[PDB]
Amino acid sequence: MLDAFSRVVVNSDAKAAYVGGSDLQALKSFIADGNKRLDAVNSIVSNASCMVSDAVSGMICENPGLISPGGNCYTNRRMAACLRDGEIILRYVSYALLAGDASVLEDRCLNGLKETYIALGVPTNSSIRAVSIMKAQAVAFITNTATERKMSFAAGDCTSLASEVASYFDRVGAAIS
Amino acid sequence: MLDAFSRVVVNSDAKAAYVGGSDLQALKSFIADGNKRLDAVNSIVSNASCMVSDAVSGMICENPGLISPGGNCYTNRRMAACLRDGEIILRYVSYALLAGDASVLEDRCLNGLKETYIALGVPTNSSIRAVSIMKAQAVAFITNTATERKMSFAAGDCTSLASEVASYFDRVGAAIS
Amino acid sequence: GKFDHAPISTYTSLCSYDKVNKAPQISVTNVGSDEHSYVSVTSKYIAPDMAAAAQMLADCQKYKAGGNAPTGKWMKYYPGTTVNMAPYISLNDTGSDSSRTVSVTLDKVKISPNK
Ligand SMILES: *C(=C)C1=C(C)[C@@H](Cc2[nH]c(/C=C3N=C(/C=C4\NC(=O)[C@H](C)[C@H]4[C@@H](*)C)C(C)=C\3CCC(=O)O)c(CCC(=O)O)c2C)NC1=O
Ligand SMILES: *C(=C)C1=C(C)[C@@H](Cc2[nH]c(/C=C3N=C(/C=C4\NC(=O)[C@H](C)[C@H]4[C@@H](*)C)C(C)=C\3CCC(=O)O)c(CCC(=O)O)c2C)NC1=O
Ligand SMILES: *[C@@H](C)[C@H]1/C(=C/C2=NC(=C\c3[nH]c(C[C@H]4NC(=O)C(C=C)=C4C)c(C)c3CCC(=O)O)/C(CCC(=O)O)=C2C)NC(=O)[C@@H]1C
Ligand SMILES: *[C@@H](C)[C@H]1/C(=C/C2=NC(=C\c3[nH]c(C[C@H]4NC(=O)C(C=C)=C4C)c(C)c3CCC(=O)O)/C(CCC(=O)O)=C2C)NC(=O)[C@@H]1C
Ligand SMILES: *[C@@H](C)[C@H]1/C(=C/C2=NC(=C\c3[nH]c(C[C@H]4NC(=O)C(C=C)=C4C)c(C)c3CCC(=O)O)/C(CCC(=O)O)=C2C)NC(=O)[C@@H]1C
Ligand SMILES: *[C@H](C)[C@H]1/C(=C/C2=NC(=C\c3[nH]c(C[C@H]4NC(=O)C(C=C)=C4C)c(C)c3CCC(=O)O)/C(CCC(=O)O)=C2C)NC(=O)[C@@H]1C
Repeated sequence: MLDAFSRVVVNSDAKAAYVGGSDLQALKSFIADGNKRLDAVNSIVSNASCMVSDAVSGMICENPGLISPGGNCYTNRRMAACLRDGEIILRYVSYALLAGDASVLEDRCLNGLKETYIALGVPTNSSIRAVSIMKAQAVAFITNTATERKMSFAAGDCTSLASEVASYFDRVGAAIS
Repeated sequence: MLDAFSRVVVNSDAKAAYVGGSDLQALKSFIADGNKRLDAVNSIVSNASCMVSDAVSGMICENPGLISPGGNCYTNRRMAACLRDGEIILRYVSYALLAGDASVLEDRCLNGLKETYIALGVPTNSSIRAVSIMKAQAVAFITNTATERKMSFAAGDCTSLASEVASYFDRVGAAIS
Repeated sequence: GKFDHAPISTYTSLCSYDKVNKAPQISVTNVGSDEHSYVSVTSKYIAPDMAAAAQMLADCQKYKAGGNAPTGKWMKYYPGTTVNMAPYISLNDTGSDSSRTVSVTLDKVKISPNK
């Protein structure tokens, strides 16, 4: 069934699909610690709005030139587009966790991101700062160590997935370096 | 009595349905979590007017080509038709929450809908944007996390119902893709 | 208030003409008395409101004249409509093991003006 999700992602147009309980068990047999993995993905997407805005503002917080006149987050329209880019990256990381394979992140998101930003003039060194913030954000939620929110989960250890998401974030920086 | 509700929604001879004080608690006895579920449908149906117009409007600003000449929501006549479609779809999924089953949603509404839009030329990409906004609106109201309005309820957890509404809206998207 | 509905043949897959556009109409009424509160359900015909739909186009003109997006020869990396598209995922933990569901759907990403 995971191929069907891949067929949804790759089809080059808006498309939807879902998992039923019968087919869900096929996924549960296929995945290693699927109980943890699905809870982990929920922990990101359930707070993705909080994560992205803080990281982009955190980038602005340490680098105030980005909001100075002519800056790439100056005037509303550039500011929204940066938030948009943060979301898309974070979403593509989330599916990479769900599939447990980094291919979709590279082939659909990271490919051409280097060439794209330079032609747009996006400062890539600061883009790394925002992504590296989300990696700090994402690890805390999966380990349920966030300061201002604690989640409800069945007891147990989620260390491996926390390391797994870490590699996916680090792929982003290397592509745009 | 809950059976009577299912009959009218498939257009049987009756004008309307009703449940009395004794019968309402009888219905609540049959449907587990009745009180919260009644609260949940009430929050959606009472805000359906705001939900659809905002969802339609969001769809347009995400792709203004719909209102350009040759666009499917250009003209006054077609724009009314599209607004109607969102109202119909929201009503059906709101009922599915009331019964807690997708059967009427799948059986009375979604079968044959894909072919009809193909015949009518309704662009499937724009529709998925419309449907996905209804989901985001609905989960917010059920969890009382709408940015602009707070409703009064007894405090508690409605996460299960909110994700249950999420399943229904996902079904509409898969059918129309 | 006359409206020119589409040909019957274009929706034969969906439903018969005498039942199309009828959708549930639900009213739920709270009162402190469990002996007096009630629920009501019916199917009604939802007609198109030209007056509201005229208003909708007037409001949406603002977006029509704010450009769309930049473009360049780098567009080859976004071959379909996938420019600014990302996968959306939904997860449903609930009180029944069969009712659990998951979703994944490719879709456009945009930030509402309130954020
Ligand atoms: C300037 C004033 C500046 C920023 C603005 C802001 C950016 C920033 N935030 C962190 C650490 C975290 N922020 C997180 C986000 C949230 N935590 C919550 O509970 C809510 C739901 C959510 C939305 C606000 C998270 C999860 C973290 C990680 C905490 C942890 O790992 O223990 C940082 C430091 C991390 C980094 O930069 O990589 C920064 C810079 N803080 C500022 O000072
Ligand atoms: C175009 C520029 C465009 C839109 C306009 C807008 C559409 C949009 N709205 C949301 C989120 C929500 N909108 C809601 C509607 C209302 N909230 C209320 O209190 C009243 C009753 C009602 C009518 C106005 C609600 C409840 C939500 C969810 C909670 C919230 O307040 O945000 C979205 C987000 C959907 C998504 O991310 O896909 C969108 C797109 N945004 C635009 O860009
Ligand atoms: C915050 C992270 C950055 C910031 C980002 C900006 N990106 C802008 C335009 C833009 N970004 C992309 C890539 C994006 N679309 C995709 O499909 C993919 C991968 C799936 C991603 C991640 C594109 C294609 C574009 C151009 C198309 C468009 O935006 O419609 C942008 C605005 C540029 C402009 O308005 O001219 C910004 C501000 N910029 C920064 O400085 C911080 C670090
Ligand atoms: C780190 C992310 C968390 C952690 C994760 C764990 N979840 C465990 C068990 C578990 N998970 C679910 C939900 C899951 N199963 C599904 O079918 C669905 C699909 C939508 C998902 C979201 C359930 C129902 C359970 C059972 C728990 C129970 O019986 O009470 C789990 C236990 C180990 C295991 O089952 O393999 C863990 C560690 N838990 C944490 O505390 C951290 C923060
Ligand atoms: C998620 C939906 C909400 C939430 C709602 C809750 N309401 C609870 C109790 C409750 N609700 C009603 C009204 C409801 N029952 C009826 O018979 C009628 C009539 C149609 C409806 C509209 C009642 C009467 C009650 C009982 C208490 C009272 O008299 O008001 C409730 C607790 C139920 C439980 O789990 O034991 C919840 C959670 N509350 C929230 O925080 C979210 C946002
Ligand atoms: C709005 C978000 C869309 C949009 C939708 C349009 N649909 C049009 C005609 C139409 N739609 C349906 C399906 C609808 N009727 C029902 O009874 C129920 C199911 C029970 C559904 C959900 C039908 C059957 C028809 C044809 C019947 C009729 O028009 O009387 C329509 C007008 C097409 C025309 O010009 O004739 C529109 C604009 N189009 C979009 O681009 C967005 C995404």
